[PDB]
Amino acid sequence: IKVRENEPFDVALRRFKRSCEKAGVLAEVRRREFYEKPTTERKRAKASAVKRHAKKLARENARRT
Amino acid sequence: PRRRVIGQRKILPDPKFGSELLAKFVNILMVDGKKSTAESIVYSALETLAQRSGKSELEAFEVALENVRPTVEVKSRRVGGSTYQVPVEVRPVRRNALAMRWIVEAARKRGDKSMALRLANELSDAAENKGTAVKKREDVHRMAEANKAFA
Amino acid sequence: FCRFTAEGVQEIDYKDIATLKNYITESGKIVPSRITGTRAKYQRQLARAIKRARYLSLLPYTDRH
Amino acid sequence: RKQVSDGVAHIHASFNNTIVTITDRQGNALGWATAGGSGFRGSRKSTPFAAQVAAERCADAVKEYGIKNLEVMVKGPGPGRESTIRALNAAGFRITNITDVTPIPHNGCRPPKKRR
RNA sequence: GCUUGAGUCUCGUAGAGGGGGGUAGAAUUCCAGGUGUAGCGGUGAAAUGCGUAGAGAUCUGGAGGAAUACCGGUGGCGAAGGCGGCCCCCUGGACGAAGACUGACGCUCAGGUGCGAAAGCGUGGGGAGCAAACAGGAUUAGAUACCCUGGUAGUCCACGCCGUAAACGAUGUCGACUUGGAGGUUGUGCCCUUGAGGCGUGGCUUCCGGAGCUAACGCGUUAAGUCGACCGCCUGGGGAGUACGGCCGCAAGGUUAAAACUCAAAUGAAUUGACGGGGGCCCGCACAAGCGGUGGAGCAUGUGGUUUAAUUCGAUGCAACGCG
Repeated sequence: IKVRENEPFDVALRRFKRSCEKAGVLAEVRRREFYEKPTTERKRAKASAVKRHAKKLARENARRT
Repeated sequence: PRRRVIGQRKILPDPKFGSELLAKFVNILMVDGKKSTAESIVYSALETLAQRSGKSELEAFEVALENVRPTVEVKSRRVGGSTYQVPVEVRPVRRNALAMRWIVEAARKRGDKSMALRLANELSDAAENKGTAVKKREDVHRMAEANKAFA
Repeated sequence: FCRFTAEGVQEIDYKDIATLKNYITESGKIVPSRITGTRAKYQRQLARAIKRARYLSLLPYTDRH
Repeated sequence: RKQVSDGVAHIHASFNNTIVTITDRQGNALGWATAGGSGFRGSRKSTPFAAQVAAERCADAVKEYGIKNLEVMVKGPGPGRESTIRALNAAGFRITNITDVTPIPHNGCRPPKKRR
């Protein structure tokens, strides 16, 4: 949120904004509550995240590369 | 095209003095492959440019070429549902290409007597950016200036 | 991956704000247990401590006060 | 003109427009310029270049105030939020510090349903 | 009579479990004031709307209602619906340790009773934002829709009514047995806490999978497997979960629940193509970048139409029309 880079900056270097959200929560509550889709989109979020992890421990094929 | 990056054919310079840029200029004026008649016009308009300016044949064309040579053009790069233009820098081998093309098409209009009198005046007004040859370079920048917010 | 009172056992206190500042970012937000590696038992207790220190004005809710 | 020393430059970079207002340290505005006031009507209002030219047209009419150093208040996502402050640093000003003043609610009022 | 079923006590553990009462921060809205100037807002674009009565922006002060960013996690609790800022009070349920006690007190359950999302209804308040209805502006051939500007009921509270959901892991409750692995969460025992530990034993839960089952998909120690107890439900599709009558309800409506007639189908899984205003990759004067044309004029030819006694017949989207 706050960044100084006291004397020798000469450039923004403002990665502390994107270090927490800077867009994430403000482009999430500006519309679309549903009281429902946060449950559905989060059930499928970890459902696909664990299959990317399941194939992360099951990629032991030769694949000839 | 789709995949091939071509290598263009070699161009033979003008058979009066070494100038490959002039060899492409007569090709833009070129109608129905009549090279002999087309070379007679790119000559007779060139010394007549020299008597009206006191320069040589090579340097007088380059004076009028810099006023018809653009630097940025607008192309339609589709991002999604909206449709606008995108300004990009002109390639150096492309900079003269539509610059020499604008001189010919502007000399296609405004008929005084004959073609040799047309592009000779077209090179005269483009030497001090007066005629329509530089205006067709001017207005391209207006679409480039009004759409330069797309990058 | 780091560890906390799950090994060096002590009860979570809302008054020792010196240790509580290590588990909040510069914006005052609570750092998740997926970064610090703390157990879920003490993360819930830590969450109450941060909320309690925010109530007693020992830790800021944010930096925009 | 009052010859002020320092000031604060508030930036209201909304989704459709970017409002750049330079105030003093006490919050009293000294001048402003918006992307939609600098021409650019329609789709060209919400672009980082229009936010960039909004700071350039906010670089003048202040200056008579003689501002040398200023703080930047960034609010809203904006199409820019980086070009409008890059032009402010290149306008002849001293960027002391930057903070985010986005009005992020802690689950307050209910968001609308619009834009399906 | 007895103890492995069930139950009670003793000591602890976790939890958004429920009800009542306060309190904190951010944010939105509104009011007043200060600074300050032509746009603000919105969209693919635009306009309705707001603004020179001075808007938008910024600051200060104040008034209100709602909900609790981060923590936050196929994490936890509850029979289900459902429940998350913090604190005070009351209180329910679950689990673990090793003991003590009763002694089959158990399981299920038609009827019956209670709880029961949201919307809605009755009475009294409240109303910030959101938002049916409705208005205006847009799109469209038309748009009483999707878009935008507003905006009432409602969303909030107190007491009742309604008892309806795709109330769904679409899988009733209780009990026993049957390869396993990888995790989460919460107790506990032993060993060295000798070092972000090692070895076991319980409750809940997530994923993958052996046998087995299934029409297949898939389930798979929380089984849709192997067995027992009980209740409810189905007998092709439409009609129809409709009418009639009964019961409940202020109403909306809910529950019970046919028949006539009509059809030889309806349906589920999976398979091969096709299609997608689905995704990923690639190609072709397909696009792009340029040149020269047609469509404007005359003429030649062909076709259709018209006409005629005949204006022979065939081709007549691309792939017929200077064709046979």
